[PDB]
Amino acid sequence: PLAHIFRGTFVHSTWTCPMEVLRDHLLGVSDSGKIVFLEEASQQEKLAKEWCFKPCEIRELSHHEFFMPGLVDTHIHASQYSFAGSSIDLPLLEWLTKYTFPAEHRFQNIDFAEEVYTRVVRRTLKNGTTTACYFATIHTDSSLLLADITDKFGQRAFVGKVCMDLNDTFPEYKETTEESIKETERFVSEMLQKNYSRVKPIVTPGNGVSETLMGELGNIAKTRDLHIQSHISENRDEVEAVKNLYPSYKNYTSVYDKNNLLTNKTVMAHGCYLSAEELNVFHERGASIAHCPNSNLSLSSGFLNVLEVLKHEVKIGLGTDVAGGYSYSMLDAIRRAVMVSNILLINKVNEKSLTLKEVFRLATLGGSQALGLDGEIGNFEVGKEFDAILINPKASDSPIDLFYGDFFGDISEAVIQKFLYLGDDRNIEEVYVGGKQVVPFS
Amino acid sequence: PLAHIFRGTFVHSTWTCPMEVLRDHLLGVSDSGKIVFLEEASQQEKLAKEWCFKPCEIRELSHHEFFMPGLVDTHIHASQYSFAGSSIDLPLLEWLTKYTFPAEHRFQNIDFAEEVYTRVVRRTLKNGTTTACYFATIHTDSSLLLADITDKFGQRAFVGKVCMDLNDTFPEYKETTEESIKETERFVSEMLQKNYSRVKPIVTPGNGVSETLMGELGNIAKTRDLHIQSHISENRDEVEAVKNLYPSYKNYTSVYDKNNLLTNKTVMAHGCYLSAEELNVFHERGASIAHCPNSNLSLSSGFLNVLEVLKHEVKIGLGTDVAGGYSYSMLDAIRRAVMVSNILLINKVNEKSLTLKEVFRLATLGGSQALGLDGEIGNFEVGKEFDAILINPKASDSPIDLFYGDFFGDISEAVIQKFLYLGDDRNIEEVYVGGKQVVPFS
Ligand SMILES: [Zn+2]
Ligand SMILES: [Zn+2]
Repeated sequence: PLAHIFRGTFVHSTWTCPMEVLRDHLLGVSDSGKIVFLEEASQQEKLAKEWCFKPCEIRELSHHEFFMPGLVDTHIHASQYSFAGSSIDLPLLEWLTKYTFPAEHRFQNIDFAEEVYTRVVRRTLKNGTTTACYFATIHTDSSLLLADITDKFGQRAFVGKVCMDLNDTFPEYKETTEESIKETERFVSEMLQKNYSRVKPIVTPGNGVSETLMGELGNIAKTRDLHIQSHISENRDEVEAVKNLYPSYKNYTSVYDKNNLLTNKTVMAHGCYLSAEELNVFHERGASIAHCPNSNLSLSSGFLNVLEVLKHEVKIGLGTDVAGGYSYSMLDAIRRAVMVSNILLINKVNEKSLTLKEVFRLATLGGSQALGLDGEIGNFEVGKEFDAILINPKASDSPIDLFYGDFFGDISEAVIQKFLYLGDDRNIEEVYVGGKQVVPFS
Repeated sequence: PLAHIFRGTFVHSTWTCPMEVLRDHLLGVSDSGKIVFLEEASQQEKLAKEWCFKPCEIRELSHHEFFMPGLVDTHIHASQYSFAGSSIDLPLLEWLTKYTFPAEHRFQNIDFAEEVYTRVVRRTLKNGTTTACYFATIHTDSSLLLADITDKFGQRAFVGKVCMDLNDTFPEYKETTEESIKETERFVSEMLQKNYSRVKPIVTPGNGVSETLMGELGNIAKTRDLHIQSHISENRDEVEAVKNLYPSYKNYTSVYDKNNLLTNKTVMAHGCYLSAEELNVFHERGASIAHCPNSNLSLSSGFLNVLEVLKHEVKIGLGTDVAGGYSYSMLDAIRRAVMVSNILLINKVNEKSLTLKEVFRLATLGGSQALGLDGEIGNFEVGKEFDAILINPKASDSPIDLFYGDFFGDISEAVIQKFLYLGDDRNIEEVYVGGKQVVPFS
């Protein structure tokens, strides 16, 4: 017995088609949350037989509505949500000392953690982020709370307790090398002990990690076969800082790679100043990049050249990087990635820029690949889990104005782009993770 | 007999202070719609005597609300709103051929015009744009319809019938030189004849303007003492195309200057490729620039160096440039202007970037000056018109989540920025133009 059968239009990406619009198709969802069939509505009779459903069980979408896959945020600091949107007109250092560290440090209080984490999980779900790869804080128990919160709301997630044994600017926010190693093993073990269906722990070296701790986190990830998340070559100062602290290493990428932290389950945020040779290394190891356009521009870090990454066959997703990037919305990330690629065209760095459709793919299929999840989610193939968002361009109080020509013909050039460019949570009517409807909230 | 007395927080700009926050102040508005007084709420007793009102005529704003000035869009094509947000992933000339020109051409149909024009005026108003400087089409009667629509809704505006006697790229959309002059004289005349309180005609040379039409449009502006608006130095190809079509002249700027189209009532959009010598002329003439950041990026045009424009003491505001820029929101224009300044910092063109507060000044007081309306609007100086927007960060379904700390102390570094970076029409509770409440709509 299928949990759902939907009739209408479906918009997703494949590896040979940035955006595929499937009009008047039927889509079935098994009791276990999987995509069971997807075919033109003409095949209704044959399917009603093959799958033993009656026509009255079909939910007919409005011709104005369309489904698309859940958005995949490959990099976001859940613990930075409370001041996201505040002044960034401040040297990075002061930003860290005034906002970031005091905020994250406050997560020793379980009630502050509960407040913020509940809020950021709700907020990102209602904006269509079905999968989120979160940075939390150095606090094991609070980070465990985040995981518990994402599972309660039904969001797919990686949750990473942060690790740092270096912090000159805010000495109170950090661990001893030994405390960090121990608390990471505890965090991972207590996560796993929970038997969560769609939340997993991830090894998360923070900004300020000694070489001994680096090697030890490497070891943890290796012996437990864990995902890894970190920041890499975000800005010129951070690049110089790592050359000084690790002078024996040829580059930032080598610091991670030689310490067991650059693996085929590794995602690395930013990458603005990676070299071509470093991208080759990423390819070989099967490590991914999380493109964080808003943050890179908002904090004047630099420009990730997404075309070069693509040329090098490096896995790549989009991220939000709350709060470095001020917006919690992957729609904003799509818009900003498009613009960053435009910037490199104007500057004659590249010969072309990325299409909205290409960035739509990165925000969904691309992100899921970067997280090693493209076998389960990312587009509407058969067997994958139903992670999807129902878009109504014409919803109550829509920020979109629609005119004759928006709803017929090549809609992939009209209403669909009007949503990506101008839509917001008002257009996101329903959200599904693993076939279960998670928005509207219960 | 005062029209409104408001008690609460006021946020605006002055020429000495990018953002001034006036907490728990009192503001009076006359029946003529002028700001009669603005003072600390302790002065309530004196002011009530001074201005003969009882204290129950005072409206107390919520503690989570503040007024700021209306936003001033110094450049927008109302006639392009119907396709705003559709594909821009094609060469510029194809975009013009496929989208821009067919859409404007359609404005021969007065119902289509009414439809589109009604929608954009309503949309911009509900997003806090209290003053808009519109491009319409070459059609005189339809442009007059726009003016009448702004007047109906209460939006302060300039309306420009477009003038082009040249169009190789889309020949169905153009005028004869002679027709363009006569129909411009008629547009100006028929609009003035309306006796509009708040809308004025603006001489609008389009892209596709002969030298003969150029000098004649100048004459019309000079003898009629009219405002002028055009595009200048938007992209590298346009700069070059101008070298060819006008080999006589030194540059893009002289072309206009020598034809009486560079005056102390002139606004010029984009200016991405204006030299320093050209900015000096702008200064001497008192000509303004409309910075259109979303457009410059969306169309991969270039970057306006706003820091250099200001150094040359050229008047400058922000524009949305629908549909070149896909967003109708001046909030988006603020966000994009900040990011363009960051790009120049990142590339080391500039040693610093603009602050949100500086860009907020541009969006209001700066834009009002570019339009020559800074004596009547733009901030909360006594005697100005009450063009204002009531902001509620905690509105129903608010895109912003607030946390303890957001609404006290230096809020100019907190909620105010959160609204500016993350807010939308849901937070804009009421809009006032000339002291008249124009939003919510009757
Ligand atoms: Zn980050
Ligand atoms: Zn324009």
